Amino acid sequence: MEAAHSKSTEECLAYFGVSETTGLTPDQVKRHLEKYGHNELPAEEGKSLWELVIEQFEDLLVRILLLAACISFVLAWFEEGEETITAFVEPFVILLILIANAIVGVWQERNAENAIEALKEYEPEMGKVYRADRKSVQRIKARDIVPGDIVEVAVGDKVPADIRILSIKSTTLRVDQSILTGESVSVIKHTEPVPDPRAVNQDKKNMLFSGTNIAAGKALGIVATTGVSTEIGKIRDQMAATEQDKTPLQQKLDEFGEQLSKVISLICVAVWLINIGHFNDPVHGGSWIRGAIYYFKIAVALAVAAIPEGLPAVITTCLALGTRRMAKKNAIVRSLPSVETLGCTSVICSDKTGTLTTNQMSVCKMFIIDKVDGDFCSLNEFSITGSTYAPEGEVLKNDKPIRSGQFDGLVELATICALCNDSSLDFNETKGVYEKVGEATETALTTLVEKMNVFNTEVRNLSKVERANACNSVIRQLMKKEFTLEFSRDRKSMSVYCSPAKSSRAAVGNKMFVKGAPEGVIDRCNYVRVGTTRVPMTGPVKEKILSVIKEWGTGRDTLRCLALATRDTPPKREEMVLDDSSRFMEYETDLTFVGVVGMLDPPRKEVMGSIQLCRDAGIRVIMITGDNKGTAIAICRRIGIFGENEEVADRAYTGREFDDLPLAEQREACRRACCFARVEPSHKSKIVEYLQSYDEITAMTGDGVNDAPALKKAEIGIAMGSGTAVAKTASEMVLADDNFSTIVAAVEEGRAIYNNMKQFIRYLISSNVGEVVCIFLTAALGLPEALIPVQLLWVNLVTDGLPATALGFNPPDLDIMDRPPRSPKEPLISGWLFFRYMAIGGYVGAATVGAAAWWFMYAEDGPGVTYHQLTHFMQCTEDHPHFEGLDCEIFEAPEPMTMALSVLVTIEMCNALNSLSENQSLMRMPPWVNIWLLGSICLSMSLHFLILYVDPLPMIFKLKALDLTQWLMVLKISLPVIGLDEILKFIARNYLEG
Ligand SMILES: C/C=C(\C)C(=O)O[C@H]1C(C)=C2[C@H]([C@@H]1OC(=O)CCCCCCC)[C@@](C)(OC(C)=O)C[C@H](OC(=O)CCC)[C@@]1(O)[C@H]2OC(=O)[C@@]1(C)O
Ligand code: ALF
Ligand SMILES: [Mg+2]
Repeated sequence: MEAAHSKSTEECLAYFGVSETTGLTPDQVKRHLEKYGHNELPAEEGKSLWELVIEQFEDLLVRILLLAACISFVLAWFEEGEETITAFVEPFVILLILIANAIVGVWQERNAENAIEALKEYEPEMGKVYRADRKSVQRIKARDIVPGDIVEVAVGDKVPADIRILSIKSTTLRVDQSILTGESVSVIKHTEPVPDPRAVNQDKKNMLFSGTNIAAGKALGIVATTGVSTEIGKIRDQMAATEQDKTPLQQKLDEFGEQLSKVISLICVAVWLINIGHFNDPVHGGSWIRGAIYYFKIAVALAVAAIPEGLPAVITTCLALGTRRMAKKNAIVRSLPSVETLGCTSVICSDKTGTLTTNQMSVCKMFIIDKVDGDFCSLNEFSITGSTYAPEGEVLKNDKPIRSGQFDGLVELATICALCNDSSLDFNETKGVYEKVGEATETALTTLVEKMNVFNTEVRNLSKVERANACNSVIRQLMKKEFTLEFSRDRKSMSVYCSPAKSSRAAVGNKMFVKGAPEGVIDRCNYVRVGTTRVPMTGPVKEKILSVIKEWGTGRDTLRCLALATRDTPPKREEMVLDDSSRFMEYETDLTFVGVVGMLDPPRKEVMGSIQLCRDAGIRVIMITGDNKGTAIAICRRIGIFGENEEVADRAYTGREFDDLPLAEQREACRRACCFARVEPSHKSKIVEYLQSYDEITAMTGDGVNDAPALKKAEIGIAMGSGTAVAKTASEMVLADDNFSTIVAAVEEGRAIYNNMKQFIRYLISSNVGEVVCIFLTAALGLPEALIPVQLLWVNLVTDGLPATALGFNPPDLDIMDRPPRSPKEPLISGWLFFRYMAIGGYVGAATVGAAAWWFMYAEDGPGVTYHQLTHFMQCTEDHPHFEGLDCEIFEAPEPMTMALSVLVTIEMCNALNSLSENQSLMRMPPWVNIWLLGSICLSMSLHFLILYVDPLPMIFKLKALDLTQWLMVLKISLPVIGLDEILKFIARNYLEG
């Protein structure tokens, strides 16, 4: 029964047809269970050991490489016996890496916890229902509960289902709805309808929600909805499925691979319309099976030259290193691809409670009565330092530390805060911090008493355990708490009946201590306390009191104000009915106003500066909280999201106000407003979605269960170290430091990493560009196989795989955080940069094929085969009366292939120096700055010698150890690749933009 909150208790019972006293008949339970199902949250486990492997062979850059891998296995069988020394080497390596990289993508994806499983921890095992089966309450499985069931909940119990409250047995029902609102403050419930059908969870005060727990009291109700039809079920539903998309860099890679799949097929066709003028004369040298060998061996060698293999290993290497760095920075990363993204962040959606604030209620302002003289009334206002529950702070009178014992009004004020209090303070010796025991708004009073110390008790010598309730203990030694009249909705206050320590059972020195809402309490005050004296409550006095209440309860302050009063002449204990709470307000009449305490959940000390750093980095921060709009806007002004005098009429909406807006204006409000309050879990994820509709990478940070739907939907989910398990599992990153400043440092790392990532991406891609131009020449110009795909797999993975990672340690810019966020749709290769790598690509491709022809044309230790008689590389064994030369094995010699590969390696080592910077000369930008790059080139050149020395290495690669003769020509062809790119750099920074 949806919208049961808008209906009466009678209408809800009539909806399911069930008596409140008897409950559902066993037949009704049968029919309802078949209709609504079991009260369960369906578990999810899509990530298996099998499906993850299947996912690996789905990528476009993999299927092409896999397709070429299959072919390679076929074209390796067709081989003679003169060169069978290398039988199946190519099909092995091409499949080895395809598994070596696919086994990595699984190891960094299956290791993830289940947010839903953590969410189901809020599902109670059992539940108490009232069936027609028997009069006594049955304790059944919480899953066997059906809509319409009569359910009883008690204090400490975890709510089993979404319930429309029928009757409250206790005086009040206090409920902790932190999983839906993010606020652990006890919510007072009732059994009256909530007319608004569009009401949010914070408005449904007649509803009990599954997962939430009864903080205090006992009540009966009827089940509205079960399973995923519940509010916690909504949270569950928004955390399933492909929840997360692809990294903006991976989108660029997929864009590259998409065009690559179309151009590779284009080149293979291109080398077909040119090879026509030759079929006019046949040749009994080879049929279709022998004439197609050169057409498919170049089709698979083209993909190897194009696809930048080894890059997933380089990226993974670069990401793993950054994670270790940020872990020292106190940021724990759960998702590697999110590191990259974090940098491109433009908007940061932040939770308020627990994230921006300390989640510890603190009395920051309080005032008593100074002087009352006729129509004049002055107040002694005080301010308190400290943002936690620790007894560590100072009472300030106009920014001056003054003891509270000197003020008699503060003495009795602290007395009420200690006596009229069901909560207490405790020091967790394990965590080493002070924790609360009971209501947070009450522990704030306990902490206040300790801070004040109105009796000047020597507490600097006491331990942290004793310090917790030291000053509070002393106050208990003066007045003995007889009984307490608990809180009630009609009264909006609470009181305690106290008696002087050690006295007769017939004296008359008892007192009462009232605490509650300013409106109700002060109205029941007929007197005013000045220190220890008492004066009657008058007009000007009451106005002066209420004025400061309104100034503290609203505006820049906006604090939860509590009126504190005492009844100096309490009624006789014999004439007071304690079993009836309706008479408690009468007992709290003719009061004496003492003072008012103002409390708040204060922001963390380092938040304001952190947000400013984000603004300087061009990153806006939007608060999305389940708390009220009053405190939300107030905090925003404190931490600098809003100006102290800035108008925010259209820059701050509630979830209710946000839903009233047309869908067009909702989307615009996300770009305008920076504060959203009193929201549901679905609202947070909806705001994130709207921001993502503007092509914006958005970060979400929180600590509660209600944050999880937005933590997942956002690009970067950020959790707090002291946050919930549900929040951590749904986040990509966790702040072990619990500081917002950690996020800023992490973004700085994210930006710095990407710039280095952006470098070797360009470097490896440009490397693969030149390789394709090389293959394009040999297939078109007529030259034999200059480079085989077996060699290229060792170049792009080892030869170029090391300087690539070495470019991951490039020195970041000093203005890395003084520059606005980069565009998500920013191409890595465009403009003049595209012309550079195209010229380099055409250079590298010509430097390899050309060097291969150097062994034939401009040679010295090789044959003098001219350009004309080299095109017919095939017609040498079948054609001699027309073509007379030397040998036929010269075309497949291990010297022109080694000559071309040596050039390729040398250029890349030089191109890596040109990849250290984009538009800066090597003179102004010293290549010896990157120490890790120098040691990488030397290591790369060391393996280039190793593969030419140790005999089992140049065998499978078909290479010959080039002497110091042909090696000198390399420094005349490969070396001047610096100047080519240098000129392009000079023009780019002089005729475009420096
Ligand atoms: C690496 C191998 C190269 C040869 C390749 O095929 O990639 C092309 C192609 C897919 C693009 C091109 C390549 O185009 C060519 O270089 C022409 C090739 C055809 C001539 C045959 C040789 C004689 C990139 C590589 O070339 C530059 C270097 O000039 C740049 C860029 O790529 C990026 O920005 C990388 C994004 C991760 C892309 O234009 C990209 O397509 C677009 O979607 C982008 C935005 O991706
Ligand atoms: F802690 Al919140 F919205 F402020 F979940
Ligand atoms: Mg929170």
